[PDB]
Amino acid sequence: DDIAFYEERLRAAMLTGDLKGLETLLADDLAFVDHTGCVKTKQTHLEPYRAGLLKLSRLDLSDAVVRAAGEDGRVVVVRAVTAGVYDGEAFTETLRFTRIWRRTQGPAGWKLVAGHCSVIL
Amino acid sequence: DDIAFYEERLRAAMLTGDLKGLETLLADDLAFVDHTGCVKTKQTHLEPYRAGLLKLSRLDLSDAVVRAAGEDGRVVVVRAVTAGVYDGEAFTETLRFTRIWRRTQGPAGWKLVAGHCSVIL
Repeated sequence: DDIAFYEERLRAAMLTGDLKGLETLLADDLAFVDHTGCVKTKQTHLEPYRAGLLKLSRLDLSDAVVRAAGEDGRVVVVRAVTAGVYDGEAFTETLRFTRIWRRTQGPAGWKLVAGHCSVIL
Repeated sequence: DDIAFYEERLRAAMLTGDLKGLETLLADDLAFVDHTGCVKTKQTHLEPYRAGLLKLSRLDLSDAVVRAAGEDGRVVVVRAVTAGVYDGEAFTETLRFTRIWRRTQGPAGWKLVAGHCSVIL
Protein backbone atom coordinates (compact mmCIF):
# COMPACT_ATOMS: atom_id res chain seq x y z
CA ASP A 1 0.00 0.00 0.00
CA ASP A 2 2.35 2.80 1.15
CA ILE A 3 5.49 2.88 -0.86
CA ALA A 4 7.06 4.98 1.98
CA PHE A 5 7.55 1.76 3.99
CA TYR A 6 9.69 0.25 1.18
CA GLU A 7 11.54 3.53 0.46
CA GLU A 8 12.43 3.71 4.17
CA ARG A 9 13.47 0.00 4.23
CA LEU A 10 15.70 0.64 1.25
CA ARG A 11 17.26 3.73 2.86
CA ALA A 12 17.97 1.71 5.99
CA ALA A 13 19.45 -1.25 4.13
CA MET A 14 21.70 1.04 2.10
CA LEU A 15 22.81 3.10 5.10
CA THR A 16 23.50 0.01 7.24
CA GLY A 17 24.97 -2.22 4.47
CA ASP A 18 22.27 -4.82 4.99
CA LEU A 19 22.98 -7.00 1.96
CA LYS A 20 20.15 -9.46 2.68
CA GLY A 21 17.72 -6.57 3.09
CA LEU A 22 18.87 -5.17 -0.24
CA GLU A 23 18.56 -8.53 -1.95
CA THR A 24 14.95 -8.78 -0.71
CA LEU A 25 13.96 -5.31 -1.85
CA LEU A 26 15.47 -5.43 -5.34
CA ALA A 27 13.77 -7.42 -8.11
CA ASP A 28 16.03 -9.86 -10.00
CA ASP A 29 15.29 -7.99 -13.27
CA LEU A 30 16.50 -4.70 -11.83
CA ALA A 31 17.86 -2.22 -14.36
CA PHE A 32 19.65 0.54 -12.43
CA VAL A 33 21.32 3.52 -14.11
CA ASP A 34 24.27 4.78 -12.06
CA HIS A 35 25.72 8.25 -11.82
CA THR A 36 27.86 7.78 -14.96
CA GLY A 37 24.87 6.56 -17.01
CA CYS A 38 25.96 2.91 -16.89
CA VAL A 39 23.10 0.36 -16.68
CA LYS A 40 23.63 -2.12 -13.88
CA THR A 41 21.90 -5.44 -13.03
CA LYS A 42 20.89 -6.44 -9.51
CA GLN A 43 24.15 -8.40 -9.05
CA THR A 44 26.43 -5.60 -10.37
CA HIS A 45 24.44 -3.01 -8.39
CA LEU A 46 24.86 -4.90 -5.10
CA GLU A 47 28.50 -5.90 -5.69
CA PRO A 48 30.03 -2.85 -3.94
CA TYR A 49 27.98 -3.60 -0.86
CA ARG A 50 28.83 -7.31 -1.00
CA ALA A 51 32.58 -6.63 -1.38
CA GLY A 52 32.60 -3.95 1.35
CA LEU A 53 33.72 -1.41 -1.27
CA LEU A 54 30.85 0.96 -0.48
CA LYS A 55 29.93 2.05 3.02
CA LEU A 56 27.51 4.83 3.52
CA SER A 57 27.62 7.21 6.51
CA ARG A 58 24.85 9.58 5.40
CA LEU A 59 21.75 9.16 3.25
CA ASP A 60 19.34 11.99 3.80
CA LEU A 61 16.27 11.95 1.57
CA SER A 62 13.93 14.89 0.90
CA ASP A 63 11.47 16.40 -1.56
CA ALA A 64 10.00 13.01 -2.52
CA VAL A 65 7.57 12.98 -5.46
CA VAL A 66 5.39 9.86 -5.86
CA ARG A 67 3.45 8.86 -8.94
CA ALA A 68 1.43 5.83 -9.91
CA ALA A 69 2.08 3.77 -13.05
CA GLY A 70 -1.06 1.78 -12.60
CA GLU A 71 -2.25 -0.05 -9.51
CA ASP A 72 0.88 -2.13 -9.44
CA GLY A 73 3.66 0.43 -10.20
CA ARG A 74 4.98 3.32 -8.15
CA VAL A 75 7.55 5.95 -9.10
CA VAL A 76 9.53 7.75 -6.39
CA VAL A 77 11.73 10.77 -7.32
CA VAL A 78 13.76 12.03 -4.38
CA ARG A 79 16.73 14.27 -3.48
CA ALA A 80 19.48 12.39 -1.58
CA VAL A 81 22.38 13.97 0.32
CA THR A 82 24.93 11.18 0.75
CA ALA A 83 28.41 10.58 2.21
CA GLY A 84 30.52 7.51 2.78
CA VAL A 85 33.55 5.69 1.51
CA TYR A 86 33.77 4.16 -1.94
CA ASP A 87 36.73 2.20 -3.27
CA GLY A 88 38.88 3.43 -0.36
CA GLU A 89 38.00 7.09 -0.75
CA ALA A 90 35.77 9.32 1.36
CA PHE A 91 33.07 10.97 -0.74
CA THR A 92 30.15 13.31 -0.42
CA GLU A 93 27.55 13.34 -3.23
CA THR A 94 24.09 14.91 -3.72
CA LEU A 95 21.88 12.97 -6.12
CA ARG A 96 18.47 12.74 -7.60
CA PHE A 97 17.07 9.28 -7.52
CA THR A 98 14.23 7.93 -9.65
CA ARG A 99 12.96 4.55 -8.49
CA ILE A 100 10.29 2.34 -10.02
CA TRP A 101 8.64 -0.22 -7.75
CA ARG A 102 6.37 -3.10 -8.78
CA ARG A 103 3.72 -4.66 -6.58
CA THR A 104 4.51 -8.23 -5.62
CA GLN A 105 2.11 -10.96 -4.42
CA GLY A 106 2.46 -14.17 -2.40
CA PRO A 107 4.01 -12.10 0.35
CA ALA A 108 2.19 -8.80 -0.41
CA GLY A 109 4.90 -6.20 -0.96
CA TRP A 110 6.83 -4.05 -3.42
CA LYS A 111 10.19 -4.63 -5.13
CA LEU A 112 12.44 -2.28 -7.07
CA VAL A 113 12.41 -2.97 -10.80
CA ALA A 114 14.37 0.05 -12.02
CA GLY A 115 16.09 3.17 -10.99
CA HIS A 116 18.35 6.01 -12.05
CA CYS A 117 20.62 8.29 -10.06
CA SER A 118 22.50 11.37 -11.18
CA VAL A 119 24.19 14.26 -9.49
CA ILE A 120 22.29 17.44 -8.74
CA LEU A 121 24.17 20.38 -10.20
CA ASP B 1 0.47 -3.36 -25.94
CA ASP B 2 3.91 -2.60 -27.44
CA ILE B 3 5.58 0.26 -25.73
CA ALA B 4 7.90 0.54 -28.81
CA PHE B 5 5.08 2.33 -30.68
CA TYR B 6 4.95 5.08 -27.99
CA GLU B 7 8.75 5.26 -27.61
CA GLU B 8 8.99 5.77 -31.40
CA ARG B 9 6.15 8.38 -31.35
CA LEU B 10 7.99 10.24 -28.61
CA ARG B 11 11.29 10.13 -30.52
CA ALA B 12 9.54 11.51 -33.59
CA ALA B 13 7.74 14.27 -31.70
CA MET B 14 10.97 15.34 -30.01
CA LEU B 15 13.03 15.23 -33.21
CA THR B 16 10.41 17.13 -35.23
CA GLY B 17 9.33 19.61 -32.48
CA ASP B 18 5.77 18.36 -32.62
CA LEU B 19 4.41 20.14 -29.55
CA LYS B 20 0.90 18.71 -29.88
CA GLY B 21 2.33 15.21 -30.23
CA LEU B 22 4.39 15.78 -27.09
CA GLU B 23 1.41 17.13 -25.19
CA THR B 24 -0.55 13.96 -26.09
CA LEU B 25 2.20 11.57 -25.05
CA LEU B 26 3.07 13.16 -21.70
CA ALA B 27 0.79 12.70 -18.69
CA ASP B 28 -0.19 15.92 -16.88
CA ASP B 29 1.42 14.59 -13.66
CA LEU B 30 4.76 14.09 -15.38
CA ALA B 31 7.80 14.31 -13.12
CA PHE B 32 10.90 14.54 -15.35
CA VAL B 33 14.44 14.76 -13.99
CA ASP B 34 16.70 16.69 -16.36
CA HIS B 35 20.42 16.39 -16.92
CA THR B 36 21.25 18.67 -13.96
CA GLY B 37 18.99 16.69 -11.59
CA CYS B 38 16.23 19.31 -11.60
CA VAL B 39 12.66 17.92 -11.42
CA LYS B 40 10.44 19.36 -14.11
CA THR B 41 6.65 19.29 -14.63
CA LYS B 42 4.99 18.66 -17.98
CA GLN B 43 4.67 22.42 -18.63
CA THR B 44 8.30 23.24 -17.67
CA HIS B 45 9.54 20.19 -19.60
CA LEU B 46 7.75 21.24 -22.81
CA GLU B 47 8.55 24.97 -22.48
CA PRO B 48 11.79 24.84 -24.53
CA TYR B 49 9.94 23.20 -27.37
CA ARG B 50 7.03 25.65 -27.11
CA ALA B 51 9.35 28.69 -27.09
CA GLY B 52 11.51 27.34 -29.96
CA LEU B 53 14.50 27.32 -27.59
CA LEU B 54 15.24 23.65 -28.25
CA LYS B 55 15.49 22.14 -31.71
CA LEU B 56 16.83 18.70 -32.14
CA SER B 57 18.73 17.55 -35.26
CA ARG B 58 19.69 14.07 -34.04
CA LEU B 59 18.10 11.62 -31.60
CA ASP B 60 19.49 8.16 -32.09
CA LEU B 61 18.27 5.57 -29.59
CA SER B 62 19.89 2.20 -28.88
CA ASP B 63 20.34 -0.55 -26.30
CA ALA B 64 16.75 -0.26 -25.03
CA VAL B 65 15.90 -2.24 -21.89
CA VAL B 66 12.18 -2.74 -21.13
CA ARG B 67 10.69 -3.84 -17.84
CA ALA B 68 7.17 -4.20 -16.52
CA ALA B 69 5.91 -2.52 -13.35
CA GLY B 70 2.69 -4.42 -13.41
CA GLU B 71 0.26 -4.81 -16.28
CA ASP B 72 -0.19 -1.09 -16.52
CA GLY B 73 3.41 0.26 -16.14
CA ARG B 74 6.38 0.00 -18.45
CA VAL B 75 9.96 1.14 -17.89
CA VAL B 76 12.22 1.93 -20.85
CA VAL B 77 15.96 2.57 -20.28
CA VAL B 78 17.74 3.64 -23.46
CA ARG B 79 20.98 5.20 -24.74
CA ALA B 80 20.39 8.40 -26.77
CA VAL B 81 22.93 10.15 -29.00
CA THR B 82 21.55 13.67 -29.50
CA ALA B 83 22.46 16.95 -31.23
CA GLY B 84 20.63 20.20 -31.82
CA VAL B 85 20.49 23.78 -30.72
CA TYR B 86 19.53 24.87 -27.23
CA ASP B 87 19.24 28.46 -26.07
CA GLY B 88 21.04 29.66 -29.22
CA GLU B 89 23.93 27.23 -28.95
CA ALA B 90 24.73 24.11 -30.97
CA PHE B 91 25.16 21.07 -28.73
CA THR B 92 25.90 17.40 -28.92
CA GLU B 93 25.00 15.23 -25.89
CA THR B 94 24.89 11.46 -25.19
CA LEU B 95 22.38 10.52 -22.50
CA ARG B 96 20.77 7.67 -20.71
CA PHE B 97 17.06 8.00 -20.48
CA THR B 98 14.77 6.20 -18.04
CA ARG B 99 11.10 6.55 -18.89
CA ILE B 100 8.07 5.27 -17.02
CA TRP B 101 4.84 4.84 -18.98
CA ARG B 102 1.36 4.19 -17.60
CA ARG B 103 -1.41 2.43 -19.47
CA THR B 104 -4.32 4.70 -20.30
CA GLN B 105 -7.93 3.75 -21.14
CA GLY B 106 -10.80 5.41 -23.01
CA PRO B 107 -8.51 5.70 -25.98
CA ALA B 108 -6.33 2.62 -25.25
CA GLY B 109 -2.75 3.88 -25.09
CA TRP B 110 0.25 4.74 -22.92
CA LYS B 111 1.40 8.09 -21.49
CA LEU B 112 4.67 9.12 -19.88
CA VAL B 113 4.37 9.61 -16.13
CA ALA B 114 8.04 10.05 -15.27
CA GLY B 115 11.50 10.10 -16.61
CA HIS B 116 15.14 10.87 -15.91
CA CYS B 117 18.00 11.75 -18.21
CA SER B 118 21.68 12.07 -17.44
CA VAL B 119 24.86 12.16 -19.42
CA ILE B 120 26.77 8.99 -20.17
CA LEU B 121 30.36 9.40 -19.05
